[PDB]
Amino acid sequence: DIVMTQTPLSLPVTPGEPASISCRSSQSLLDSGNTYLDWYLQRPGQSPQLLIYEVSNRASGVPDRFSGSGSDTDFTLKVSRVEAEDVGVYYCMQGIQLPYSFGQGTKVEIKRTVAAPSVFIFPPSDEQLKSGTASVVCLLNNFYPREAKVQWKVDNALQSGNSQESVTEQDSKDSTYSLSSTLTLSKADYEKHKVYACEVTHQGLSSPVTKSFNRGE
Amino acid sequence: EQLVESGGGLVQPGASLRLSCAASEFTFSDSDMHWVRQVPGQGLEWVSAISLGGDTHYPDSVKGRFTISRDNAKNSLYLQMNSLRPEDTAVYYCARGGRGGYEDDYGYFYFIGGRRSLDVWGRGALVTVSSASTKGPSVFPLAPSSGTAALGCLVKDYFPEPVTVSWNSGALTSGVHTFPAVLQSSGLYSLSSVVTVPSSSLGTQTYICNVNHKPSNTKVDKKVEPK
Repeated sequence: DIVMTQTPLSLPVTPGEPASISCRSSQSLLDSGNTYLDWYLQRPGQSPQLLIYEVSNRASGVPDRFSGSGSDTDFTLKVSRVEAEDVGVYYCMQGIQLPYSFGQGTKVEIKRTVAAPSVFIFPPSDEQLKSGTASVVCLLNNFYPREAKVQWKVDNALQSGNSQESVTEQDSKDSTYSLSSTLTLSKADYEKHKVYACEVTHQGLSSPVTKSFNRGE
Repeated sequence: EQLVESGGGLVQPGASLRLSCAASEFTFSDSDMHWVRQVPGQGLEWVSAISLGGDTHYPDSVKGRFTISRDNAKNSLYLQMNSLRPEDTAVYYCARGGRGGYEDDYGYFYFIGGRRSLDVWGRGALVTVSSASTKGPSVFPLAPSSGTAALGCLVKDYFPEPVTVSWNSGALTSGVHTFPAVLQSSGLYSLSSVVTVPSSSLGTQTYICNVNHKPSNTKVDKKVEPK
């Protein structure tokens, strides 16, 4: 089967600045008179869509700041001016021989100015406590860059191993991330302790921010 | 032009599952049709294709186990999957390939342009191959606290993926973040969906999270209120 390889696998770029992605086939994609090499864009939470076909033809709706070039076995996707809405994963695909095969994907990340998170803490709902479980949620909202640290403290005891984090894909308009950390406790343990706190460390914060609440207040 | 996949859900290893794809706003019988799959977080792998004359093609990873078929009368493509393995767990997309037709004196033809491209893709159907059973979620409110306020819903303890969440039946989309699900140590998934809104709206604007977990037939609308 044809092996497709793409580079770089991550591409950070500032809106307004150009970008390019290289693809390389293990065999020639020329049919002595078309070359069957395509580019697909997968935006966050969407399926792939065709961006360029046959090396250099733009699919419907694709503006001319995108172009493709190459020949035989080496190909390049170029964007002359990136926009924040370009965030996604770009894939090369050969169609000269079944099975069609894809390169690994290049994740375009949009660079922007540092943005500190807004932090919010949520106690377990009375509804959940009635069910017999307790989840505390800490939300870090609309921040950049992605690296953030969340620590949980329960009556000043550091929690280790009983929380899980989930992070959004970069937003297509403001190029930020959001993050949730969920601390899981049994109802008995939640009801034994008083102060619940999430401490956030981020490049945009001059010192760590703590949001906390007292069970019952 | 639209492709809408159906059939996705949970199946145990060794069993079989049939996906369908309904085509609309295009002459279905005049296109080749393909299936491509993607394990969440990973790249793309071509699964199968059927020409407008019903010839079928397969890579070796599924050859012998999957069968593609079409019923032009119904504007539908099918992928019958047998002897499933955990590693076939993936989102399966149907996609339209080369365009052509049939003329009835001269036979099948293809347009030269776009012949080996996939120009229309469906939204995908997640197939999960697992010996765990279906479990519907609990939906709990994340109440806004006592500038900008945050609220949400916690969709806890469900299997398999996926769950969808909208706010106010789709009317509320700005400021909404629905997080990727996390697999808890129990083997069930959980996710949170949050929205940031003006604090001044909390007394008067109604916020409702609409949760849908199709594998368990669980649909819930949960009003989230300040306490």
